[PDB]
Amino acid sequence: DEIVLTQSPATLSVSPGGRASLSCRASQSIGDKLSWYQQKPGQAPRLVIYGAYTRATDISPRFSGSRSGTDFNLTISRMQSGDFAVYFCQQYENWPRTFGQGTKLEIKR
Amino acid sequence: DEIVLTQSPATLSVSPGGRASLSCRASQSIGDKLSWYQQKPGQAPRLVIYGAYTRATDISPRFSGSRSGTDFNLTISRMQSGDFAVYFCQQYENWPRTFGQGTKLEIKR
Amino acid sequence: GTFTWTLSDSEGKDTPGGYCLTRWMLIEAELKCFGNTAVAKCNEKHDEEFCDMLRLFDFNKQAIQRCKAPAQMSIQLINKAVNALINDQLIMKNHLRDIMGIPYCNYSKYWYLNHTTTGRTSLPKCWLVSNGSYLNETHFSDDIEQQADNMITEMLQKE
Amino acid sequence: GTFTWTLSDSEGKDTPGGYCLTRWMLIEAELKCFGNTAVAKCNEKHDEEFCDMLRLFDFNKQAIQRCKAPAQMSIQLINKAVNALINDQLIMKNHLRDIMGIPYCNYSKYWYLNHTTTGRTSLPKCWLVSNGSYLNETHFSDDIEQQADNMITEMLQKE
Amino acid sequence: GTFTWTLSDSEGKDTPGGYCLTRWMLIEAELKCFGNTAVAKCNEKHDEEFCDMLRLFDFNKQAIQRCKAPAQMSIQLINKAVNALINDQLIMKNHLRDIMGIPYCNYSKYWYLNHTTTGRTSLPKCWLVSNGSYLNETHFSDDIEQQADNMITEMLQKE
Amino acid sequence: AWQLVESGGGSVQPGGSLTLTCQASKSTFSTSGMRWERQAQGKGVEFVADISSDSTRKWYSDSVKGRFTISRSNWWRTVTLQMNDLKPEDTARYYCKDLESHHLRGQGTQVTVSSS
Amino acid sequence: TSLYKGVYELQTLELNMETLNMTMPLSCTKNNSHHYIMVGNETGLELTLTNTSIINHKFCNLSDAHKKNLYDHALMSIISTFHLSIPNFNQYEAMSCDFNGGKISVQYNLSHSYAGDAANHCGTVANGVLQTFMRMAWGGSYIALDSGGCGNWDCIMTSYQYLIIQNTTWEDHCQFSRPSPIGYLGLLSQRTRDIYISRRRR
Amino acid sequence: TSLYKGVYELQTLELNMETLNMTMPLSCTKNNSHHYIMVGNETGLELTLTNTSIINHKFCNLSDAHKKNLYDHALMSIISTFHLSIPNFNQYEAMSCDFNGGKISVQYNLSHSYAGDAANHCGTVANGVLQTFMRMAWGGSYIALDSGGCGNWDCIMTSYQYLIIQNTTWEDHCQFSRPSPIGYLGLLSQRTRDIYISRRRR
Amino acid sequence: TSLYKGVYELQTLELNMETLNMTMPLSCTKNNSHHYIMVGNETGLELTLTNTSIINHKFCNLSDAHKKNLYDHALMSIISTFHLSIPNFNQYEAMSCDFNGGKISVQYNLSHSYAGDAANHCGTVANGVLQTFMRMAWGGSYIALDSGGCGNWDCIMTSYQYLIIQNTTWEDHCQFSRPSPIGYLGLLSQRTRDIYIS
Amino acid sequence: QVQLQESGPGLVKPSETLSLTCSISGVSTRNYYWSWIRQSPGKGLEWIGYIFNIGTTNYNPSLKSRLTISVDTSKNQFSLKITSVTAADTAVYYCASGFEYGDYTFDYWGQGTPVTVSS
Amino acid sequence: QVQLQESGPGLVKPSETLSLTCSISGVSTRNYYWSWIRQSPGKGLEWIGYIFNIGTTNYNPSLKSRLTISVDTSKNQFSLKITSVTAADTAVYYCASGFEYGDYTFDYWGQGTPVTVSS
Ligand SMILES: *[C@@H]1O[C@H](CO)[C@@H](O[C@@H]2O[C@H](CO)[C@@H](O[C@@H]3O[C@H](CO[C@H]4O[C@H](CO[C@H]5O[C@H](CO)[C@@H](O)[C@H](O)[C@@H]5O)[C@@H](O)[C@H](O[C@H]5O[C@H](CO)[C@@H](O)[C@H](O)[C@@H]5O)[C@@H]4O)[C@@H](O)[C@H](O[C@H]4O[C@H](CO)[C@@H](O)[C@H](O)[C@@H]4O[C@H]4O[C@H](CO)[C@@H](O)[C@H](O)[C@@H]4O)[C@@H]3O)[C@H](O)[C@H]2NC(C)=O)[C@H](O)[C@H]1NC(C)=O
Ligand SMILES: *[C@@H]1O[C@H](CO)[C@@H](O[C@@H]2O[C@H](CO)[C@@H](O[C@@H]3O[C@H](CO[C@H]4O[C@H](CO)[C@@H](O)[C@H](O[C@H]5O[C@H](CO)[C@@H](O)[C@H](O)[C@@H]5O)[C@@H]4O)[C@@H](O)[C@H](O[C@H]4O[C@H](CO)[C@@H](O)[C@H](O)[C@@H]4O)[C@@H]3O)[C@H](O)[C@H]2NC(C)=O)[C@H](O)[C@H]1NC(C)=O
Ligand SMILES: *[C@@H]1O[C@H](CO)[C@@H](O[C@@H]2O[C@H](CO)[C@@H](O[C@@H]3O[C@H](CO[C@H]4O[C@H](CO)[C@@H](O)[C@H](O[C@H]5O[C@H](CO)[C@@H](O)[C@H](O)[C@@H]5O)[C@@H]4O)[C@@H](O)[C@H](O[C@H]4O[C@H](CO)[C@@H](O)[C@H](O)[C@@H]4O)[C@@H]3O)[C@H](O)[C@H]2NC(C)=O)[C@H](O)[C@H]1NC(C)=O
Ligand SMILES: *[C@@H]1O[C@H](CO)[C@@H](O[C@@H]2O[C@H](CO)[C@@H](O[C@@H]3O[C@H](CO[C@H]4O[C@H](CO[C@H]5O[C@H](CO)[C@@H](O)[C@H](O)[C@@H]5O)[C@@H](O)[C@H](O)[C@@H]4O)[C@@H](O)[C@H](O[C@H]4O[C@H](CO)[C@@H](O)[C@H](O)[C@@H]4O)[C@@H]3O)[C@H](O)[C@H]2NC(C)=O)[C@H](O)[C@H]1NC(C)=O
Ligand SMILES: *[C@@H]1O[C@H](CO)[C@@H](O)[C@H](O)[C@H]1NC(C)=O
Ligand SMILES: *[C@@H]1O[C@H](CO)[C@@H](O)[C@H](O)[C@H]1NC(C)=O
Ligand SMILES: *[C@@H]1O[C@H](CO)[C@@H](O)[C@H](O)[C@H]1NC(C)=O
Ligand SMILES: *[C@@H]1O[C@H](CO)[C@@H](O)[C@H](O)[C@H]1NC(C)=O
Ligand SMILES: *[C@@H]1O[C@H](CO)[C@@H](O)[C@H](O)[C@H]1NC(C)=O
Ligand SMILES: *[C@@H]1O[C@H](CO)[C@@H](O)[C@H](O)[C@H]1NC(C)=O
Repeated sequence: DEIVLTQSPATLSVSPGGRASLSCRASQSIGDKLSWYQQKPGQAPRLVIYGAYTRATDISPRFSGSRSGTDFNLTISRMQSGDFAVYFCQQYENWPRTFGQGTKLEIKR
Repeated sequence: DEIVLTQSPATLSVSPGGRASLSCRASQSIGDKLSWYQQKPGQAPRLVIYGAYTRATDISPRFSGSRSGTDFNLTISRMQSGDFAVYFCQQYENWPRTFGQGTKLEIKR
Repeated sequence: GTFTWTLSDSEGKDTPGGYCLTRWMLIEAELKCFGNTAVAKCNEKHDEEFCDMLRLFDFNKQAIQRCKAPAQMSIQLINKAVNALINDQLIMKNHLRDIMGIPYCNYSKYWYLNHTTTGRTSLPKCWLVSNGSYLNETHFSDDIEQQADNMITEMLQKE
Repeated sequence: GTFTWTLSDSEGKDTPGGYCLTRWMLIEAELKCFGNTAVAKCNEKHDEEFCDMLRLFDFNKQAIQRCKAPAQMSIQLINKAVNALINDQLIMKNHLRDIMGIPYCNYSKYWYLNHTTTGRTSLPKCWLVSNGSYLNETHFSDDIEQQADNMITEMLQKE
Repeated sequence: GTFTWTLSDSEGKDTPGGYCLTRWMLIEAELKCFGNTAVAKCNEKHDEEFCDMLRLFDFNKQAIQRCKAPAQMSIQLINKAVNALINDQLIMKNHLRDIMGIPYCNYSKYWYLNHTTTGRTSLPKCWLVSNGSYLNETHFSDDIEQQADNMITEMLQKE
Repeated sequence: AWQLVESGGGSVQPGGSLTLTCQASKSTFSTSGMRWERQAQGKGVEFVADISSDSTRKWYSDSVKGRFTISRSNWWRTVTLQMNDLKPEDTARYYCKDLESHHLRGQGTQVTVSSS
Repeated sequence: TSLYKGVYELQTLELNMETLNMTMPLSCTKNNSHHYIMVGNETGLELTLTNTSIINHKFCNLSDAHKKNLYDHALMSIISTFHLSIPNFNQYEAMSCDFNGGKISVQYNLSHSYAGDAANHCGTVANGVLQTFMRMAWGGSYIALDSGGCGNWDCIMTSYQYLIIQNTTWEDHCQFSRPSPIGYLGLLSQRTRDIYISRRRR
Repeated sequence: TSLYKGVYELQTLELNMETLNMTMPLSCTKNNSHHYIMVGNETGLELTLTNTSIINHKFCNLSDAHKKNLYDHALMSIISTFHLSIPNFNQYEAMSCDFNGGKISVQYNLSHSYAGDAANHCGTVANGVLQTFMRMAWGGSYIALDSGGCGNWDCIMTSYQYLIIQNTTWEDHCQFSRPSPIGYLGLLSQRTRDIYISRRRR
Repeated sequence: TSLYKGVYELQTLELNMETLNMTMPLSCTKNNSHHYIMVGNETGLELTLTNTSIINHKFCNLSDAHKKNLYDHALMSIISTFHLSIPNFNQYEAMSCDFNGGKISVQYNLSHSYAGDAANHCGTVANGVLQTFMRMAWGGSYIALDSGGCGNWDCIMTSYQYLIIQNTTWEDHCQFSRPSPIGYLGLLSQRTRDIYIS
Repeated sequence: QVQLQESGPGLVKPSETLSLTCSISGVSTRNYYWSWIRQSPGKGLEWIGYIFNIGTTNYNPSLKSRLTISVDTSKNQFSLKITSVTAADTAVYYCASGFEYGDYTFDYWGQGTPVTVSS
Repeated sequence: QVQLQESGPGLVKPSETLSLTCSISGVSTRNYYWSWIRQSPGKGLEWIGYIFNIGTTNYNPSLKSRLTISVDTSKNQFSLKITSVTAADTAVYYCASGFEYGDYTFDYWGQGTPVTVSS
């Protein structure tokens, strides 16, 4: 099926060294089989969070996640370096895997 | 079957606590298969340096040798006690196992 | 010295004996589990680095998974078992290799023989690392072959 | 060899199955060297006099080839190599003997049983020595009897 | 006997190199005895809490009249023989097991195998005890199987 | 951690009877030895007093040859100095160090001797 | 009982650790407190965990007790071993004694006012007393435990305020656990140097 | 991948030593200096060999800070193990501490009596600090520390004038090397209590 | 050697512990008062145990050994380990040194307080020195009884007064026992982990 | 570590086959869950369908179905064969796999090259 | 250590047989390179020959040849057998061997005894 999701509407701008509250809502009882991937302008996507809470290889301890049954939430303790980029939330319970629309983390003026 | 053994003809008397330069020149292809023997007045000779210049069992650390392909030199750093005796050099690369005339270590008056 | 932790005897895959680690414990790898016979060599102590690391990972499993949360960095309990988990002399031996330039064990990537068709994973030894990255997998080919032939020696016991 | 120090370099001339010594390292003996499981037993035991002394010989050979010792005697080198090389408790274990007691071991000479039809050998135990010179070969006859029988047990593994 | 308090055998059955325990030291018990492979193995492996317990039982039994015979509670005697009788590492290890819930043996209960054919016994391993009383033979039956299998291997030595 | 803190000094007139103290930690006090040192301004430290484990030999340096007493006490884990007959030379910063590498020298106590 | 492998039959033994009476102390716990160390068979120590105080505080005299070598001083090396093995003991006023009168009485101070640290932080005077208390009276120590297994091993703070030592004699104690000497040996084995030069073979 | 003997195949696995953060420390190095000991997931240490200095006073106070508990006290144990692990220090004038203010920052005055640059006598606060720094941080100690080699390892010379400790929080550490607990465990394992290790250890 | 079991033949070997020269020291004994810590093949140490003293001043400048650039420090790092390994060492007046002049010579006044192992406690510059310094001479140890009782055994002493560490290059000693590093290694692993003063 | 590079025929017109060529280096070609994913501006990302060993080759169930993705188990280089290319099919494709065994990781990720429908 | 002793016929007549008897004490016979050496005034030493086990018994190639050195493996004692004694044969004889196995050491040297040609 589709398993739609809207996450943040268009962009969650965060000032440097702030706090991020990226989200991803599931329309079905997905449970925990969810992951988060990031994509920069240039380069290619690389995963950051997999499983539900598990941290990925060579990723800072700042990145984390939350599970509310349907309303997943990805959080950043404090922005640093050039981590302003696009993020995707991925579901892998049912076979027809579908990715998120994509939310851009702009830079505060 | 001869292998000329010229070992410091006559004598090489040294002052007490001095330095000796006993030699044994090889006229044929010997390489590094040369051993030295030391004989006191009476008793039987005992080896001093085997192999090429390595100190053998027992033997004071003062004794040492050098290799130059054909010119083999036995060196005494700091003589002591009644080390004055006769010395021989022996070849064992081939199988005549010949011995040399030798050299007597006299005592300075 | 000696007389340290045996093992937790986890019930991971299907057996009472045997222990292994989850994906997050490993890096750039999936979940991997060895046979009970393979880890039995670590239950009886030896100077293999991997066995101590399993002990190091074993303590974390016991002290977190089924332990309350005194989250003030919990540095206190390790000093009690410092001589127990990690072999005191083996780590010092690795320190000597560090300054000699010898390929030394830095508690990282491990090499082990896997027998497709059975699952007889030899016990992983330490992939020694030199100044220029790890060894290129050919500097110790004879060492690997010893384990491979040693498996045939262990085959006789099995059959 | 003993699986210590410089990986695949604990060989005299060519022996790939173990460690081969040289006469200049021995006294009143020429080309006496072992191999196969005779030397590999050290890791299993790692608490016997010969293995500890052998490690120092390995430490000497590979510390003379490199480290570019400029006649400094490298006494600074052994300052933190006693733990990894020799069993500091083993010499302490010997410390309980020589004080007006049983014949002791000063790492002078060793004995072993040799099979003069195929080339089998056994790891040695140092000849116990007392004030009155070495023993007369009959004080510990039972010690060699078990060792001699142990060879037959290992022969079953070969068969 | 460099460090360990060597067990002086009780003649008991005859003189097989073994210790005999009396009725007045075991609760709900009668006379038993041990022989070869029981006290001899104590001098090799000191995991056995029984062997360490035996040394305390043996020493105090001799201590009433042997090394000294005071009426001063003999506190000063063993104050300078603490390490010989038992290994501090082992008893500290049980505490490390107590802290984090993994079952530990508090030097009270022991278990062993004993067949009715020849009457040979097994070196009685300490029975691990948790908060909910002792284990009921089900949580560690695998170790019992290992000893039973290990007994068969020892039978090969006899044969 | 928990270095050998020392206190008890001060500015006093000559001929007084002043007492010093020094605590310890790490449960290594009945076997490890201890020392005492004074660092007069313009020169480094110098040996003053030393005592190892239970009191067996507790003499002092030749520059002092006995003017105070050192008597450690396993239980209460402290050492005290009772001094008399002050002389201007003793004016310096004292130290309380242990032989074994288990602690570090105290912060320092300054004693001044002067009639005025 | 059950038979394993047919030929082999399992049997169990229980060591009545009572022969070790005139040589080493024996530690036990009765029901919930009053941990006792027994020596001499006629008297014993009395380690109790109670809120109320006993001693009149301060003036803990030591040199006054040096006259007696044994015979009500034999059960002092245990106390000396107990005190000398406490980690991180700093202040003298964290304990009081009443040795005068022919009886031994030692009272410990479990940080009567915890407001000094305002929490269970470390560095308190009586932070290792509870650590060594478990070792001395192992007995399956479940008195100072808050259920479960691993709990706050180091730097423990318990509701009890004082540990009191006395010289009780006999009321048939050691109910919850049997007497145990292993606890005493561990502390004594970590605070002494000794040798056992080879007497018998090897 | 490369088959060995054909019947058997080689496989590789790597262990991530970040799960061992709530039970033991972990050590990583960024590059050329500036090593770390990460404990838990909140705090951290700093081991920087720099030509600059941060301390302005030649004093070191520890007990006073401890009584007020100005620090978390978890990182202090690492400093205590690091300090006493130094062999043959004997010169506390070089050492300086600034525990006051809530931030831990000690510093060592390294071989300023031309003991490391002009000539490597290495008998005065020159090798002991660096020798511990070798074991504390494994971190491929051949460039990040200016190791040198087998050239009198008891005399390790460096051009860095001071060693500085701080209380840095978060800047995405562990670049050159993965975090490792072995560096800290070894110094602590050698320390333990260093009293007997007697009996029958093998 | 003798034939045992017929099938197997007994053999013996002897290791020449003389190549262990430029990596660690080697110790021996000449006869009943001498112990030479052989190092390299250009220098060495001697330990004369004689009733006659050599030191004339009760001063030891340990700093001058390192603060004056005297005879090569290859000899150093062995002298330090000696006095650090002494247990219960608190007697420094007996000790003395003559580092001045590049002629390092350390001397100890062994049990000059009437000797006799005191009455009960032997820890008076008597048991700590000889027991530890004998371990350097580990090969062979029998000089006296100790009356250790039912506990430890650390009161084996002799009537000698002075123990000295000269800077002799000696004249090819080590006749009674061959050089070996076991003696020095035992010293290094025992109590040599801290230099306060010692 | 696994390094992945892919190339494709950027010159594309509607209703013809398209075949990228993902390169696998320094690693085997069996027991690996190789996957195809594309990114199209104006839409999110879709999981084209993995290829595992030589058997199961699930192709995006019910979305496109016909994808015909084969694996060349001779030199470790697989490809793709799309059918009925449409205007919306323009996107940037990638090849990827998990931690040497798995389905929910997609760590080892390809470089990525674009394809455009032009005439 | 290996101890060797020798006794010989000091009385000798020109052009007759001559036989020594070197003694081996506390050591076996097989796997040892027993050798004969003699010293004559006015000339250096010469290696007379070696006897090894029972086979190879090389006798001083091209110098004397006829030496007929034999070994008696019954009491650990070997002997010599000269032929056609000449005036130059007046010398002092020695028997020696290597480190229990070898052919280039001649370490354990016996006492020896002088022999003179007399009539
Ligand atoms: C320091 O080391 C510690 C070691 O413990 C690190 O923390 C550990 O991190 C791992 C990451 O893999 C966690 O495992 C995973 O946990 C999630 C659940 O996450 C929640 O619960 C965690 C534990 O809490 C339990 O108990 C409380 C009550 O006490 C309950 O309320 C919970 O529901 C749980 O039951 C908790 O730790 C989590 O916190 C997260 O966020 C914080 C804040 O950022 C981080 O600090 C934490 O580290 C952590 O990231 C969170 O609150 C599980 O869902 C996972 O399940 C997988 O593993 C199971 C075995 O444990 C297995 O049975 C499951 O089937 C599942 O495995 C399968 O499925 C997965 C996806 O479904 C696949 O990915 C997988 O491959 C497999 O196919 C997983 O167990 C540990 O719980 C966590 N431990 C603790 C004590 O926190 C810490 O990160 C390290 N820090 C540093 C800086 O290095
Ligand atoms: C190692 O660890 C093991 C277990 O972890 C320890 O084993 C324990 O040993 C102690 C002492 O040997 C045991 O306590 C004894 O228990 C018996 C059994 O009696 C039972 O039945 C009674 C009714 O007939 C019952 O009353 C008992 O107690 C219950 O009731 C009381 C109230 O009265 C209540 O407080 C309890 O909680 C119980 O609910 C018990 O259920 C008992 O008869 C013994 O009596 C003692 O007290 C009397 C008083 O007169 C005295 O005369 C006796 O001599 C004895 O002192 C004693 O209480 C305990 O049961 C064992 N644990 C288990 C699980 O079996 C072992 O001791 C540890 N090692 C060491 C060295 O200690
Ligand atoms: C035991 O010994 C082994 C072998 O020495 C250790 O293995 C090493 O582990 C560390 C940590 O995992 C590795 O460092 C990491 O490498 C990654 C990979 O990045 C690669 O690609 C980069 C380009 O994209 C490249 O720049 C990297 O470095 C090269 O280039 C720089 C210049 O830029 C140069 O200075 C280097 O010398 C290299 O030539 C590298 O090739 C790297 O990305 C990591 O840095 C950051 O990565 C992400 C980026 O966002 C960030 O989030 C992370 O937090 C991290 O900070 C990191 O540097 C190292 O490569 C391994 N060794 C080898 C030979 O590969 C092992 O760690 C040891 N054990 C323990 C316990 O430490
Ligand atoms: C702390 O431990 C010490 C142990 O060191 C305990 O002190 C020991 O006590 C025993 C006796 O209690 C002394 O030896 C014996 O003394 C006997 C005289 O007393 C009576 O003992 C027996 C009573 O016990 C019987 O009944 C109980 C049940 O009630 C049974 O469990 C037990 O097995 C008995 O069956 C009876 O025999 C009788 O009533 C006696 O009058 C002697 O008779 C006895 O002789 C024995 O000698 C041999 C060695 O034991 C034995 O093999 C023979 O068979 C023979 O029977 C023996 O001398 C110890 O001397 C004494 N120890 C020391 C060091 O002196 C102490 O009680 C304990 N404290 C506590 C509080 O438990
Ligand atoms: C380190 O080891 C490598 C072997 O991989 C060698 O080539 C190099 O010379 C060594 N030294 C340095 C400084 O890299
Ligand atoms: C010497 O050794 C013998 C045994 O070889 C022994 O009987 C004797 O007591 C020892 N001591 C002396 C002085 O002989
Ligand atoms: C001494 O040992 C030797 C070994 O060769 C033996 O022949 C001799 O009989 C022994 N003598 C005594 C008295 O034990
Ligand atoms: C009591 O014992 C049981 C074992 O039966 C154990 O699971 C539990 O943790 C222990 N503690 C409590 C408070 O029940
Ligand atoms: C343990 O086994 C006994 C029988 O031996 C049984 O009565 C008891 O219920 C069992 N307990 C558990 C927890 O299995
Ligand atoms: C339990 O504690 C109370 C203190 O309120 C004490 O009176 C009682 O005797 C204790 N129970 C015992 C020792 O069994």
